[PDB]
Amino acid sequence: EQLTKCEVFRELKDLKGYGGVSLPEWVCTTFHTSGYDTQAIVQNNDSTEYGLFQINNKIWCKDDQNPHSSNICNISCDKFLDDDLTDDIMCVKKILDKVGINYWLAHKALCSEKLDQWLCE
Ligand SMILES: Oc1cc(O)c2c(c1)O[C@H](c1cc(O)c(O)c(O)c1)[C@H](O)C2
Repeated sequence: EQLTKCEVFRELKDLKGYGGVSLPEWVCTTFHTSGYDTQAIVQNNDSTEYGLFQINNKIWCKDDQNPHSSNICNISCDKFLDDDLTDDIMCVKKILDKVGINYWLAHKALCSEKLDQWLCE
């Protein structure tokens, strides 16, 4: 699913404020992470990143490329490619708990200013 900006804003409600990250910050960060494509996959021969949040199969979820992933989120990476972001968000919270927002390199570069582009009524 190719989400719109304010569909992301709505669907990410449960991340608002968690770990100090605002919802406009998440709307910006996801745009510059996956372009709002819930089916985005970025890969090389070592690792694969999945979905709206580009969660990786090195340590966060398990897949066929890396079946021995630590799988901290205790989930198949395939669950990050569907339209339901509930499990996505649960995993994002674990990422924030352990390594914080700089898992998403777009946040510092692109989403620490001009947050008024990322607002929804
Ligand atoms: O969390 C809420 C929940 C949703 O039901 C609404 C969401 C945000 O914003 C949308 C929206 C669309 C636009 O085209 C805008 O320009 C805008 O500001 C907001 C629209 O109101 C539906």
